[PDB]
Amino acid sequence: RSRRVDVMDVMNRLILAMDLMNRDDALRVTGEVREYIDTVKIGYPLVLSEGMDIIAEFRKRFGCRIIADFKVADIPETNEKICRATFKAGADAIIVHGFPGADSVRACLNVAEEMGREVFLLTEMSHPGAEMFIQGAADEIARMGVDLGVKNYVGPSTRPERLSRLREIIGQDSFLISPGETLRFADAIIVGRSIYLADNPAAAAAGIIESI
Amino acid sequence: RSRRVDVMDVMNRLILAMDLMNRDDALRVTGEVREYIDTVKIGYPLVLSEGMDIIAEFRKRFGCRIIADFKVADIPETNEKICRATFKAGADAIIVHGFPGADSVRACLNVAEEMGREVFLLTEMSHPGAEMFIQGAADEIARMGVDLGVKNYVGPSTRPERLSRLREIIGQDSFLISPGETLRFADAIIVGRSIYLADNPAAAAAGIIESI
Repeated sequence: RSRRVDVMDVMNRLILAMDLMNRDDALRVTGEVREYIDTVKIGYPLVLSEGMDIIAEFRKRFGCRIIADFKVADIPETNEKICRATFKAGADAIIVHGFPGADSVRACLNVAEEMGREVFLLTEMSHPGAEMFIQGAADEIARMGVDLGVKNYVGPSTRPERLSRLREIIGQDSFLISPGETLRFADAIIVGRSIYLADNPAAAAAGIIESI
Repeated sequence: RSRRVDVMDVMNRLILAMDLMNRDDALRVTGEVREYIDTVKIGYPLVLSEGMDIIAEFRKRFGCRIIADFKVADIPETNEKICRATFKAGADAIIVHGFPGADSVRACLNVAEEMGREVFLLTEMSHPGAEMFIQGAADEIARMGVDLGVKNYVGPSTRPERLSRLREIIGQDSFLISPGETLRFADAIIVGRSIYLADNPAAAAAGIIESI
């Protein structure tokens, strides 16, 4: 897929899921692979353990974009506050669940529009438990996002036919990232453990990129 | 929209954004779609890589109009020199930023008037970062252009309501081009990747035109 001008440009189409919970380790390993990526996804284990100031620290030390994987899933008023605090801390984007409904998603979109940031809608998950309720709601959640003008989506990380289906629903221009061919549908892939748990993180990242 | 006599006539209302950086590839692909367009937009990657002589080469080999997308954004005296060098190299028009203010725009208008060429004012951009400062200044930049007699404008490439708003500010006769319905407000559309990265550039261009 060619890059679209109106959505984020992710270097090498590779997003590092920096899931380590210790600040020293997270910054050290990210430093080891800084030449391979310019976009890093950070979640709650690291931020709750080390403080939200870690977001700005990554942006300054590496010049990277930060996507806050906070899977926002509260009522509208609370979602608004979570997004505002996250963007105030410097996050370029935030990942939000769609199962709590349209008004909960809209609350996040309102803050992102006000602050000049982005919202990613999580349309589906791939852990086994996702089959109970998430899988059956995925197409409807993706359509809800499209209907509200969402332009960034996070999709499944195990089944290709699921990607083409999500791509079909969201259209050819919206931005789609997928954890884990894939780049024929998704605009970027997210890789974590395969890189940060590797004996040689740099080698792991370089291997993945050359393959891309 | 009907054509206005006092502004440029773009064949098929389609401008090719020839963004390839290699002279051979740029000339080859443009040759493949020459029957579909008579106006080509060239930017700095190609010109810096191959030399400004490439502008006259396009005009002679294809008989096309060249719009230099140089997003001129310097002080008045320097803008004057950039425009003069660009027009001396044969460009029919040049694209200029409005954020540096009125005197910077006027400097470009003076050289275009002297040399019988045209200035396009870039009123807004559509990449995500444009939300930080460009989006909030767009209406004021467009009004500044109108106030100085600018007759050619480059607008957003993602939101229709933005086009009608720009069209409202600039009036019904000025020339408006838009990257990427749209032709109800803009006089011509600019297409790049969808054509030059296509497996069959000619097919891509013909498809876009028949749709127009």
